[PDB]
Amino acid sequence: ELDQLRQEAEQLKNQIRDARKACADATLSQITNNIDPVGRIQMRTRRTLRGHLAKIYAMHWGTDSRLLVSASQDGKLIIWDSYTTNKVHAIPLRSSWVMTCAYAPSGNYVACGGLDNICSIYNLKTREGNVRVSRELAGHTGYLSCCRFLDDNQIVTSSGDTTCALWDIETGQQTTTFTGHTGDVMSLSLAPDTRLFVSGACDASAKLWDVREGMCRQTFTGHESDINAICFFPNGNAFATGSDDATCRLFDLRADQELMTYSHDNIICGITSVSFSKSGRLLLAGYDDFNCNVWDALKADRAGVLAGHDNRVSCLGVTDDGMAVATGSWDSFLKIWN
Amino acid sequence: SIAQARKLVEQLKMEANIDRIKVSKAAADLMAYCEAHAKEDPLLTPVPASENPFRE
Amino acid sequence: AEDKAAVERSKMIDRNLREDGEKAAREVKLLLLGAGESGKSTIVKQMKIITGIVETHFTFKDLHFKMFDVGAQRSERKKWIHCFEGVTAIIFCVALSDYDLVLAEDEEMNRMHESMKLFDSICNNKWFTDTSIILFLNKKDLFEEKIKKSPLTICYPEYAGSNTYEEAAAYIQCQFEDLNKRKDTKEIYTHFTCATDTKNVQFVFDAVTDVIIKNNLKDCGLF
Amino acid sequence: DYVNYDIIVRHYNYTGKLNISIKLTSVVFILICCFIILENIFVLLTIWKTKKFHRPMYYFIGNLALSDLLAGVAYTANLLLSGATTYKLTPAQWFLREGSMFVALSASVFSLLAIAIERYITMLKMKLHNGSNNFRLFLLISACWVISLILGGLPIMGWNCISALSSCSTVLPLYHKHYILFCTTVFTLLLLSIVILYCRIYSLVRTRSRRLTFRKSEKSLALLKTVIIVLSVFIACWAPLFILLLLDVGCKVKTCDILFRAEYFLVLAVLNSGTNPIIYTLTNKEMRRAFI
Ligand SMILES: CCCCCCCCCCCCC/C=C/[C@@H](O)[C@@H](N)COP(=O)(O)O
Ligand SMILES: *[C@@H]1O[C@H](CO)[C@@H](O)[C@H](O)[C@H]1NC(C)=O
Repeated sequence: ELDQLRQEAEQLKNQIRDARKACADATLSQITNNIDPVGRIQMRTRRTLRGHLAKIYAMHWGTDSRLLVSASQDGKLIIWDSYTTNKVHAIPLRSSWVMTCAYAPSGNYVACGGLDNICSIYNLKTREGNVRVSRELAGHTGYLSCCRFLDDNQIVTSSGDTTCALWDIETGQQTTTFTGHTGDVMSLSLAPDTRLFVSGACDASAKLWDVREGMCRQTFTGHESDINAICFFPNGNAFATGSDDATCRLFDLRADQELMTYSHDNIICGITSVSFSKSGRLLLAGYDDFNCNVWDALKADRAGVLAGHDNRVSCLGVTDDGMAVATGSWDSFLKIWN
Repeated sequence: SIAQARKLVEQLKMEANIDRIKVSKAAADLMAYCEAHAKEDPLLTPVPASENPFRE
Repeated sequence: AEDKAAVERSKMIDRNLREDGEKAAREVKLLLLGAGESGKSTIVKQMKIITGIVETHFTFKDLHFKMFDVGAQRSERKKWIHCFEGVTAIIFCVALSDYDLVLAEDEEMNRMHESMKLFDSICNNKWFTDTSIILFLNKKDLFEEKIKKSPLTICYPEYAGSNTYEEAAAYIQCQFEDLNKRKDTKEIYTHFTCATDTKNVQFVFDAVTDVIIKNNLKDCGLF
Repeated sequence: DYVNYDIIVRHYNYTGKLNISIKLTSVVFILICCFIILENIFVLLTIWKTKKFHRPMYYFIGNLALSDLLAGVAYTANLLLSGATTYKLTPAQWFLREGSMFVALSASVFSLLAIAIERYITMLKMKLHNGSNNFRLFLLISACWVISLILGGLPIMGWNCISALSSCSTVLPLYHKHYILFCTTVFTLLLLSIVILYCRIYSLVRTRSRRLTFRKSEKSLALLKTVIIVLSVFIACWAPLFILLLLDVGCKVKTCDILFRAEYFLVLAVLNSGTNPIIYTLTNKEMRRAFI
């Protein structure tokens, strides 16, 4: 009976709820009550990258902590050199409607995508030639929301068709498909080990996926709207989610339960980006109110503001060495902060 | 319908039987990790101006 | 030694970027929207004589147009609609012959009402407050023939008027234009399309010219 | 010479204005000038406090506002330092006092011309987006202020009635009648320029609109109303003083009595300087919202 097999699901929901509350021994705010606070984090604009003539929708750092790539709606993918500020490359995308950007760990390839439902991979180290398109991955039914390399041959992508996919750049075929989300997947984040990854969707939940097996290990709820951004904690045992309900939440994998909520009454707009600092003690979150707030991950108190943009901060990233923060916005500028 | 309900209940039963940990232990672990790496975070500890590539 | 070459290459890239930008700033941008079985394909086919998102370029009377059709996006629209903030106009297509047809719901959902709901959502959207809408009412001959057999009361039960083509057509136009709450910032240009018109490109051209004049007067402060 | 207290007395005696502290009408005019000053301060405060207003067109509007502010300040000073203070002044101080007024009013008129030129260029091009062509924005404002300074400070560096006493103006006894003729000609050219420019703007809009075919004017009538308001409020408020100066160049000393009551025409011109912000901020429909 369909009626009987629907009733059962509520029983397992109740069982999970109870098995989780049984683990609620003390809130993170208590175990972390006596640690000294961080103090005000004052950061200033070191650089200002100019050259985009439209909104900037994504950015990603390279593993070298010096080169970053940015994607704008003017149909340009620009590879900068943040130190000297000079444009190393400018790639004329075929589809101007890009909303994703990635930089391979090896520094050889860059990926992008968007409303074209395709993930384009451009090769940067081609013998005595200009940057040419290396590959085009086309198996998604919705727009491409996020993509991240695993190595020079594998890439994970999230789409608005409520599905994620692990690809094979050599053959261009979907190696694995991750299903289970009920809404559009808006962001994804790889773990340091590259064995698991979490995804946040518009169904107001996040899911942890196993890359090699393809199953959903755990599901996390609590947000009251779409989850726009998701980032991993440096040690790989927790993550953070920013939503349209003007709130961030910290989840722990081996607890299966929300730990902390970063919110404030004066903040009512949505969150567009979240990232951690190299130590994981700071949580930088970009907002639609044109600002980027620096939360203290272990406590709740806010500890900084990065106000430098005339339009909303759409993308936010931190270098692998933790030396600088990059912030893009709809005003067509990028800023580096120290 | 029926297959979708079966898939949902199977996923929920797979998510139920998981070895969980008390939130106190997880909080202690996060605190320990952040405390061990506090000296390697330029954003946390502004580095000397001579060693910062973006000021030089 | 290698820094000078780097700055040279960066200056060259900036030059190319400026050229490309000032060339792209001379193109009209149109966002094509409509219900399922509207005359989208007909409109794009008759305007081209001059798996994602389809882009159609064309030139008419020394003016270049880029029209973007995004009907193949079954995802939630509120997550990517803002990508089109700044287009020159929105071309919205509505099928008149849908006034007597039901949707896949097949219980109480009238297809014309679904199209009307979509138009109401798009017109009053927070991103499109100053952007004008070119409305194309398609299937006008099929409507003309159908409105002789089944009265228009099947849609808009609060309707009382002649059962002839001109009256009902004007009535539906007014209904679609009464949904415009932002009646002070944007306009709604309407035009009854057929399978064979030969003059829809002209209408889009004139509407865009009017929008350009209005934007210029707003730039000077003269309006 | 330029340090003789007797030159001013001799000229005022010759033109029939010799009279031997703040009178009935001075206070009301002073408060009107203060009102003008604060009005134009508001326009600059709002133009500079809003990121959307950082295009070249609000720079021209702000330039006009600055000119109107300077005109108000100059008129306050000229009204305080006139009257019984005229005989406590040196001819150099007298020349500075009058040149301040000439420079401020000329600057305001040239700012109106600059706004008209920018509007005419924007409509004629009729491009999809208007870029900030900064070269024109700095090459017009500089021309306005430079021409104003050269024209207003010309009598002090010669070209005055000191040597030849017959060529005196009744309204400004130490000025040359030919200088007043020169300034009136410049004003006439600027007025014709502004009228022609706005008429061509209206003609362009109407002609381009009439070629469009729609199913269901109103936008081209509002343009006519705004153009009519602008040109009427300019000509009406500047025509009395222009006619006064022409009459003042026309007749010989002591013949024309009306010339002695010239402080009404001047206050009307400064009233135009004060009315400009109302017209260039009421008909915008976007500065109204930014005000609050
Ligand atoms: C574009 C060119 C525009 C040209 C501008 C024309 C300027 C016209 C200003 C003419 C009047 C200047 C100020 C003179 C005022 C006198 O009436 C009193 N100061 C005399 O007062 P007394 O000392 O006798 O009491
Ligand atoms: C003014 O000039 C007239 C005619 O030259 C002269 O008779 C009269 O005495 C003069 N008055 C003064 C104060 O100089």
